[PDB]
Parts: sequence; structure tokens; C-alpha cells
Amino acid sequence: MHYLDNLLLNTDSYKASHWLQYPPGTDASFFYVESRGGVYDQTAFFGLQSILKEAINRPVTHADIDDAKALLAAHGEPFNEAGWRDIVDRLGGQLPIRIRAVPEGCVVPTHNVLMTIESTDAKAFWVPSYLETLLLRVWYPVTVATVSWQVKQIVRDFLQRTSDDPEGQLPFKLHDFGARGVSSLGSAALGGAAHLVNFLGTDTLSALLLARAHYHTPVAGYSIPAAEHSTITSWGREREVDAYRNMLTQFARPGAIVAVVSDSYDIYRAIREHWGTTLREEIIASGATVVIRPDSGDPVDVVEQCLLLLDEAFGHQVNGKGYKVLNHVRVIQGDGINPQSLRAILERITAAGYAADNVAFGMGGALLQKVDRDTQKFALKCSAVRVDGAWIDVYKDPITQSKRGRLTLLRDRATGQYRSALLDEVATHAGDSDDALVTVWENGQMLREWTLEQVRAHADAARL
Amino acid sequence: MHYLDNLLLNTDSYKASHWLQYPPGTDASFFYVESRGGVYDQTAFFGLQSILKEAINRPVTHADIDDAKALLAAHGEPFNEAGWRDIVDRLGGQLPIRIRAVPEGCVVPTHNVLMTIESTDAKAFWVPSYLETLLLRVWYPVTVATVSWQVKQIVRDFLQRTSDDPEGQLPFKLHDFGARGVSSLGSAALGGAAHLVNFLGTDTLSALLLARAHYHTPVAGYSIPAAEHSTITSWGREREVDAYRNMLTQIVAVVSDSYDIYRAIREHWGTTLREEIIASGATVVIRPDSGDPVDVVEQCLLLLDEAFGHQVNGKGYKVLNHVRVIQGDGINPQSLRAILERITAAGYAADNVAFGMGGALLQKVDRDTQKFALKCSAVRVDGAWIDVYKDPITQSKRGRLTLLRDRATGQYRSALLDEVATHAGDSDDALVTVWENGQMLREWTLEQVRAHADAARL
Ligand SMILES: NC(=O)c1cccnc1
Ligand SMILES: NC(=O)c1cccnc1
Repeated sequence: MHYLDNLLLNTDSYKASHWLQYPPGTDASFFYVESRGGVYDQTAFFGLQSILKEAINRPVTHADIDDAKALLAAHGEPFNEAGWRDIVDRLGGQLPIRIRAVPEGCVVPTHNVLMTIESTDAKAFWVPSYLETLLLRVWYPVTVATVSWQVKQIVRDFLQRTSDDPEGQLPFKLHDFGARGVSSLGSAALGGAAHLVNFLGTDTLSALLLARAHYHTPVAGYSIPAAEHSTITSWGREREVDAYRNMLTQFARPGAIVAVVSDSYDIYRAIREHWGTTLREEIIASGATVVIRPDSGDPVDVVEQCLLLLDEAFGHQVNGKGYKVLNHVRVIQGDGINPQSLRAILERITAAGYAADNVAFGMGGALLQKVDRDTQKFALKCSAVRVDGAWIDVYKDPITQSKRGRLTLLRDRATGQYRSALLDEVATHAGDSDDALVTVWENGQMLREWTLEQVRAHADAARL
Repeated sequence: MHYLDNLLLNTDSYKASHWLQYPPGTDASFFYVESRGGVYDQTAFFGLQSILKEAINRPVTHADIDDAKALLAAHGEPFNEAGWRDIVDRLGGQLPIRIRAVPEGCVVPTHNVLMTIESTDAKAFWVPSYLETLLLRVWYPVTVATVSWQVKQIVRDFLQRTSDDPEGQLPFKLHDFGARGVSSLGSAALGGAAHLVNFLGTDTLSALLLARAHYHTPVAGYSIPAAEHSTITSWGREREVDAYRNMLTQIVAVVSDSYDIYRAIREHWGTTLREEIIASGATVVIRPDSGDPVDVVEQCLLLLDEAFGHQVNGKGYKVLNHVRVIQGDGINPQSLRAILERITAAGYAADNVAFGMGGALLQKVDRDTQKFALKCSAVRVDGAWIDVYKDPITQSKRGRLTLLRDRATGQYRSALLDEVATHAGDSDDALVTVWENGQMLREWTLEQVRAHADAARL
């Protein structure tokens, strides 16, 4: 909200003093971003466009400088008032930087240049380092998009093995439940949008708002009516069956999908005791698909048990791949879901002869919150600075060979393989490779911009 | 920003469908929040005030309803357009709910009522569950405040054992470095403020902005200038000395290693620098950036002792002259305790060292850390209140609830509202009404929150 609308204070304190630490005669700087490794060997790049639209949404003003000067002096940090006033008076408050990035949605192996940031003004050379804090938080949507993309490859493998329509089923198989389990509204919106790079299903309404505001997508994803277990219990134990019947009355129509939550024990009770007969009849009669969500028991075992019991209650058809597809009902597991338990569910139910069509997964905190900057070892590093007119390589260690100088990313035309390279190598390899970065932002203006459908196309084409 | 400024869409999709799911005759609902366990046995309550000011900052409007109606229909959810229009037309867009909470900064054992949410209008009885999503995210400031408070008790223990001024040293002992390692600007601001419940030092400027806007505190915390990876061996590696010593020109923080202090002792380029450090007279804070966290702190201390000497304090522990060490890598409750155990066994006061945490403080927490839950405990149907619960025994909390504090001992317990009157001689109702029907009632400064947190002990 309004209280955070000062770019000059959107940084680590010690970076305010940073411009005093450069050698004399410095007049340019050059930084890049990469994943240095971590959980996965490749990352889906996403979220920079939102960060730039939201964190740099207007020119810097003299009022911003007044406010920052007062706060930083009371807080304990030096502040380059004169440098920022020059940016406001001479450059219209527009940040003198150029940002290039790989198109959002592309999946890039680790240890590769994902973005670069370069100063465009000799006197205000220090601006890139000032933005390190807000830019480096691109680790978050990158890492969430990556986790969701890795899960998609797992689900896709099993649908390719067991489903007659793998790519028609896939977009609905991982549903975001994480809005209550993430650390803030802004994180829900941006993290939720990172999941929508890969899937259509979300309960995180905030992600629809961000996709609509920042990625030109009015309705980025979908959901269905679903029961809350507490409101079921509030009918009392004697009318428990009537609460589920009300769910059908309100929402079960032909072509409609509605989700019901129940503990595992009560699902077994309804499939044995004869009060479930009325329930089975109205389910069949409605023409809807009813998704059952078990919310107790071992996350893996209970799915297989639901499939076996629902099979006994509703029957199945055998599809073209030889796998069973339940009639009328499906299962979603929203508990204990992370990439490892999800795979374990898929291995277990397909070994039992059930199509992956039968099952979907809800992920909450494990999707939006249980990630950190170390997950994909995200880093923003200075690789070159210009002193007295000469560019000099900057680096910590010489060998992982270490990236230095003014860098870019290349894509091999024949193989599609990515590699990092000096800007001077784009000319010499013009026949076999193309520069894979694009200029997304320069001197206060966003240049290349994506819709979410464009991002989704890049990510969907990538495979393991 | 402005694109998230519709409260009607600050919820889980399925909540749009939820009001149709209640039994006939329902006209009230009651919810409570608690920590069901997890890493720590007690939690510092913090952050609800910020959530309420930011997420419910204005009355709901007809434009809000138009927008939510269009989006939810296209998204796939039914929408209670008539119920929301009623709230706007009849109740001025003010949510008919009452929120009660333990005063922020209080530290409460797990499995206890920390806040309650109750409907105040028979027609709009379904509003509390609609807000569960944005209210349950209070898990985050609670959990960051708790991790920070737990660290504070460890440092307090060692300062009490080894320092002449424990409570004067303590507020500077854990510094927040997490702004680049947290998932968003909003999380930086609120998680950073949660740390400032317990300490004064932060590099997270966003936290100062939040404390100023939401907790009435203009300058909630402080820092000092420091050096970097980026620029001091960017001078060249032939002239790092005059690069690190170009900020002796302007307390300050310099980034070294433990071998670098040893070399500075051995060669003459350091024998002059010891002069310049004491000829400056400023306290130099050294942050190591490599090595095992426990070993590098002890080694830096012994080496700095050789270089600068010490004084022996009233408790018999050494306090270095001119220099201090802050360890900002690899810190958590476990390794922070190990550093303190090592240096105090080596005879050094806890005054000598401070700690930094980044993502380990602001990002490496989740809703499961303290098993945070928001639960419906009662509904009113056909004029009668009934208990709501899953499993009957832990005994299991149900009904309209509150939190009590024993007057003699200060110990907390959860209870039915029935029992505040019958135990009025021995106990006080420990919740306060913080919000009702669109108005924030009880409100805290950050200094008040700090007072509650500081008084609580293990
Ligand atoms: N739609 C759901 O069933 C849901 C959403 C968010 C969290 N938990 C469950
Ligand atoms: N795709 C699904 O099965 C589902 C289930 C429950 C809630 N949202 C989606």
C-alpha cells in the first residue's frame, strides 16, 4: 500500500552507503543473475515483469528523496542526496539502467545468465547495485514456477503412460491451495501466478488479480465449488449426510464439477453402510463429476484406498491404455503433498491399474511458502565495472572459468541448448546460435512484455 | 498495489461458494485461532494489527461487488451478490464481525486461544469464514516474532552469565539481513517488523516503513555502514587494504575472514592498521564471511584478543578493546547457542559477539512451524448456539471461547466465556476487543508490543 511507495527505501540499509565504496573514476557497472545450483538442474524463469511493473511504477521524486534522507539519517546510514537529486533533475527521475532477461517461461539449466543489469549513465553508475535487493527477490517466482513445472513433468509422464488424453488432463492436476499458508498477500499473488505458468487450477484469487494487472490476462485460471469440513460438521452428526446432499443440490449439474471433503473413515462407512445409497443415487442422477477429498490418513495410502472403494461403489471403464477410469467420481489429495509424495501416489495408483486421470493434487505451503533463496541458490553478482573508461572483469574465484565481464545468454539454433557467453561472442557465433536474452527495461520504460499465455507457451514446450 | 484493492477477492476461491453450505436457520458463527504445537512451546503474538489496517482499510463498495461478481463467475465460483450488496447498503460496507486478540507482544503457550472472530449480524453470519484466508496469514508475523524471541532468550541467558550489562547489550545482538531473501516486499515489511518486536538492529528498511505506518513508531530500528563482496576487492586485489581502509575515512562494519586477521597480525601492513584503528578510536565490527560458524567466531576473538587486548569484567569474562564480531552466516537457534557455548567456555563475554540472520529468519518459516490453525468452534442455528468440533478428545476445544490469565501467577489457559465471571477473583480475561463492525478498537504502538515481549521469559 501507500506506505511502501518509495523506491529509495526498497533496499537493504547498507546499500544506501554503497556508492562511496567504488574506486575513483568509476563510471559504469554490470551485474547478472543466475541459479548456482540447488534442488533442480533447471529453472523456469518468471516474475521479473511483475517486479518491475510494481517496484518501479513511477519516476523518483524530490519528495521521495526528502523522505529517504530523513529516515536514513535517523536510522544510521549515509544517503547520496546529491546523486538522487541529479537523477530527478537531469533524468526526469527515470532510473538509468538497462535490464535484459530470458523470455519468461523459458526453462534454463542452472549456472546460466538469466538476467543482466547495466548502468546507462556515467554519473549515476551506482544505481544497479542499489536495486539488488528488490531485483534478487525474483528468486521467489522463479523458484515457485520451477517447483510447479517440475511437478508438471512428473504428472505428464504418468498421464502419457496411463491416459487417453494426457495433455487435456494435465492442466487441471495440480491445484494451488496456498493462499492461507504463504507469508503475505503480495507473495500469494506473485507465487500464485508462478504456479499458473504451468496449470489452470487455483484457489488463490490474488494470482488472478496479478495476472490480470501485470501479464495482460483477464481470467488466468479456474476453480470449482468445494466444501469446508467444518461447515459440514456444523450440521451435526445426524444430518451429516444431508450436508453432502445439500452440496449436490447447490452445485451438482450435468457438466459441473464439485468437491466434497471427508475424513477417510467416513468414506469407508458410506461405501459399506446403507445410508450411502441415497448419496450414490443423487450423485449419478446429477450428471456432475464429484471430486472426493480425503482429509485424514496417510497421504499416499488413502488415495489408493479411495480409488478401490469408489471403484466398488461406482464402477469404471477401461481406457485405451488399459487403465481403469472411475465413473462419476474423482479424488483430490490436498494433504501432505510435495513433489515426493505426489510421485509416490502416482506410482502406487498406476501400479494398481488406475489411470492418472482419476487423481489430482492440492499443494499449499509446499508450493507457495516452503521455498527460499537457497532452493535454487539464487545470486545477483557484479561481473564488470568501468574505471577511467576501461572495462575490468570482476569476480571472486577464478574457477568453478568463472563468469566475468559483460555477459549474455546464447541458444544453439540446432539443439536449443543454452550457454552463457561474452557479448563479443554473439557476432562470431551468429550462424549457429542466437542471443537468448531480450531487452525488457531501459531508462524508465518497459520494452519487451509478455502475456501469461506467451509465458505458458515457453514453459509448456520445455521438457526434461 | 491498487490491483489487490478488493477485499472481496482476498480469499480462497471456494469461500465464494461457502455461505450456501451452512445448515438452514444458521444466524451466527464463532472461530478461534491457536498454535497446535510445532518447533516451540510458546508463541509471541504479533502482526494482526498490521493485517487489519492493510487488508480492511476501507468500506466495501458497489464497485468492489461488480468486480468480484464478474471475475468469480468467469473463474467458476458462485457469488453472494445480494449478501454483499446488503452489507454495502445496510451496514455502510463495514464488516459485521468482532475480533478479539491477546495484546500483541504477549507470549502464550501453544494449544491456547490467541484470537477469536465472531459474526455480529444474523443475515451476514458467514463473513468470518470468508476472512479465514487473510486472517490465518497472521501465522507469519507470529512465527517470525517467535523465532526472534526464542533467539533473544538464548542470548539473554549467556549475557546474564557473562556480561556486566545484560539488558543493555541484548537489544543489539540479532540483526535482520533478510530483505533480499524473503518472497516479497510485503513479507519483508511485516516479517522485518516481527523481528523488531525483540531487537533494535535491522537492515530491512521496509520494516521501518511498516512500523511507522501501522504501529505508530517513526524509526523502529537502526543500523551502521558496512563493506561488501562487490567493491572492496573490485578495487583490485593489490589494494584491498586501502579499499577496506577507504571507509575509515568517513561504529562501522568491515568484512574479513579469520585468516585475514592472522595475516594482518603477521605482516607490517597490519601493524600500522592496528595503530589506525586505535588512532581512529571507532569500534570496528568484523563480519567473517567463510568458515564454520562456531570455529571462526572463537578464532577471530582469540586473534583480536592478541591484536587489541581486553579488559576483564565484573563476572570474570574478557571484553575486547576496540573490536566486536558479528556472525551473519549459518545462524539458527542451534548454531547460535553453539557459538555462545564455545566463546564463553573460552573465557569471552557474550558482549563481544552479535549475530545476523537473513532468510533463516524471514523466509525459512511456514504455517506448519507452529502448526497454526483457524477453527470454527460454534454456530447459532434457529436461535440456539451449538458446539462445533471434529474429534471429541485431545477435552477438545469448542463453544464460544476466550483466553484467561491467572492473576497470581500470570499463567494462561483457554476457557468458555461462561467462566470469566465465575473465576473473576482469580483470573482476568486476557483477550481484548481489537476490531468490531469496521472500527479498530484496541491499538498498540511498537514500544508497547516490545514491552509485552520483553517481560515474558522462558
Ligand atoms: N478449494 C479447497 O478445497 C481448498 C482451498 C484452499 C485451502 N484448502 C482447501
Ligand atoms: N481439480 C480438482 O479436482 C479440484 C478439487 C478441489 C478443488 N479444486 C479443484
